[PDB]
Amino acid sequence: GPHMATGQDRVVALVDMDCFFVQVEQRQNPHLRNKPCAVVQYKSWKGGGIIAVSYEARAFGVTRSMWADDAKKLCPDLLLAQVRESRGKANLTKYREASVEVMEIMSRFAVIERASIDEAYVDLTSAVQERLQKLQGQPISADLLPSTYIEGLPQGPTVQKEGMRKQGLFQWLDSLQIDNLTSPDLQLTVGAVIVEEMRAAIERETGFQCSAGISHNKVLAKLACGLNKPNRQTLVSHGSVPQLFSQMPIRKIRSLGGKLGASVIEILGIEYMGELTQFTESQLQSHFGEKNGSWLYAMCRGIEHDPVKPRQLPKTIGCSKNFPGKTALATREQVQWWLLQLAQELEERLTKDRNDNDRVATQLVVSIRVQGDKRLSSLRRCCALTRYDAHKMSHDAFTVIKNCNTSGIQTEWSPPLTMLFLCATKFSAS
DNA sequence: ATTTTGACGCT
DNA sequence: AGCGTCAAA
Ligand SMILES: [Ca+2]
Ligand SMILES: [Mg+2]
Ligand SMILES: [Mg+2]
Repeated sequence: GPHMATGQDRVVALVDMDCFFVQVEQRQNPHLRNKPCAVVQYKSWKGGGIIAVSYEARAFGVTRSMWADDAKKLCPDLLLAQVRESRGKANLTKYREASVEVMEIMSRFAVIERASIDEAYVDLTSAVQERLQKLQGQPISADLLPSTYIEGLPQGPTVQKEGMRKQGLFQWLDSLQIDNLTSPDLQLTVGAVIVEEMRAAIERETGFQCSAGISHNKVLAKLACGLNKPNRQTLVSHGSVPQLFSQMPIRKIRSLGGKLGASVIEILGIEYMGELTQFTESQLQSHFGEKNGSWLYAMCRGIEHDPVKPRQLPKTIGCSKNFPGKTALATREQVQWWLLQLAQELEERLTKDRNDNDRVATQLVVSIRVQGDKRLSSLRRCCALTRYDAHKMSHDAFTVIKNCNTSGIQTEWSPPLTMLFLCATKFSAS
């Protein structure tokens, strides 16, 4: 009752660029705008592997992970943009730089946590308090929320999408108590106003469109973000949680899309997030561990406390290349040449990072996969990273992995290598 | 033969 | 330290 926390203490947004790599290429090449198009890596094997897909192409059934040749079977007029190749490998520099454009715009509004190349969490609690102070009890106009959906509305006693959006928004604003500066629903509504402003700023200053979720924590903000894409934002209030979760597959909640979610479904014999409410905290801890159990018990009630971390920059800088099937590296020379290619890209990115961000990586992580291993990585070794020098880094990586070569022949490498990975970690201020 | 990434938990 | 999990374009 009066002491039961409700996880309504924060306003958190998650902003996620729509079909990000596609928008980067469409900004660059106007011929691709408003077309079924996709971004692809490589080209020789089955036309290349698709990594990003415009919504026009998605209407034909084109998806990520599809080979371009097969996507062309579904969408004959599909246009393609190729990822840059440098030093024999795909190079994602263009997308990292576009990401920096968006992250720097978002950081003007609030502290952000970079969650991936194209998405960031925003802690809007403080910004909401100031905006509420400026508003001075003034009602919030639907005009301030031109692209916002209120999850769960309209409800109760138009057949077009925008009509429904406005109906729900009208119901929500009609119900709001604007005189209580401490109302969680009001705080979320002001948050959504700020996110409308953030998203307009991103589109104005970059050309890129995005979607966003606004809620009281990161998990609900992420889930909300996905409910109305593209180019829209969704507010998930605390009160919307019971109905939303009553038919929400467990796997749709962030961190439950893999084995743990599968085990929750299998062990408990449930399908939807809301069904978790029927278990005690101790029961959930008994099956999934103390930490997971406490997290699940609160999350199924819409409560999560993971903070928006103040971190705009990635914590590691890595380069990697797979060598599938017959291309697996089977000679020492091959392994050293590709280690050099990776190390040269890594050096270029590390030097840029050091100049821009006043930091230096101090550890080099070397990871390989050997042909015949189910795991993504077969082996991981670290060494000191003391100089931004590609030849030294590639030599050091070879030194830490050379004993993995079973082969009795000095010139040959066995078992052949199907993956190489170099990652600079453990940054210190400089 | 999705590939190339990036964060964080466990022991 | 090294491995595993979950997630992104
Ligand atoms: Ca996205
Ligand atoms: Mg996606
Ligand atoms: Mg994303």
